Amino acid sequence: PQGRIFIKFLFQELVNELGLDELQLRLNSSKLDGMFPLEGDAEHIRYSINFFTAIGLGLLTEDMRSRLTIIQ
Amino acid sequence: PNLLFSMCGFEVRILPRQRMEEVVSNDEGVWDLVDERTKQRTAKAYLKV
Repeated sequence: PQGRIFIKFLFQELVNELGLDELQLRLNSSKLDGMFPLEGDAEHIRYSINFFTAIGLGLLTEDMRSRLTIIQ
Repeated sequence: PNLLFSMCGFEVRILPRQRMEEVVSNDEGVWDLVDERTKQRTAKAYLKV
């Protein structure tokens, strides 16, 4: 829950520079997995994507949202 | 490109980050103006005395 907050901040800063669009790029080339599986853990996709409703950015969580709709 | 002014003792310059066109992290003489709604740093402000 520490680490939860630590990374939480880290995005509420880096966001406030890149502005969530340039970051759309940087992510789209990033292939961040332990953060973002597309390949499993629909539960952990509720935890991920939910958690980025909690941070509030949640606009780079989209494709994974589609995946939520896809597994079912 | 610039805008200038001075108040209190401060000499402020304002660069909109648009027309900066070459960007960098700067030391702490830079305030970063943040759009009220969107929340970005769209202009760097510089100080002097």
